[PDB]
Amino acid sequence: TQNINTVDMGLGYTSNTCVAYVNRVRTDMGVRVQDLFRVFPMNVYRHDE
Amino acid sequence: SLLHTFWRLPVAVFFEPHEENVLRCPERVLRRLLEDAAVTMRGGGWRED
Amino acid sequence: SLLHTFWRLPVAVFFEPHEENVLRCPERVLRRLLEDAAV
Repeated sequence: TQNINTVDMGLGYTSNTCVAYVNRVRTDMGVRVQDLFRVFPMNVYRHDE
Repeated sequence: SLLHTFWRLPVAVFFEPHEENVLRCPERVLRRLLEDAAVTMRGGGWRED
Repeated sequence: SLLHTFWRLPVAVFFEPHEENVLRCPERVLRRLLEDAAV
């Protein structure tokens, strides 16, 4: 192991980042709607038919 | 936490099969209703004519 | 008329449709089938 210790050396935000490039998408940008039955697997109706 | 409805198992009192669980028959009424049918289906109507 | 079963206390079931179902018509369907077998 190696215990390292970092202490900040700046009042303002000394390190900037930006969303710059985009390669692909993991999702499909699709419209296949999720089902309410799996996210609530206990609720049913009263009458069995 | 109010009166909601869920999926309970349908409780129904049944009977698992055995070797000596008998279905009793009414003798003096149903066998005597079968008597006239048994004596009237012997004579004639053999499906060979 | 009523049958004689061995296990005197009746059993709760899982109600598997994988097994055989158990004579599940109520008294309305029994009386209606009595009328249909009659007429």
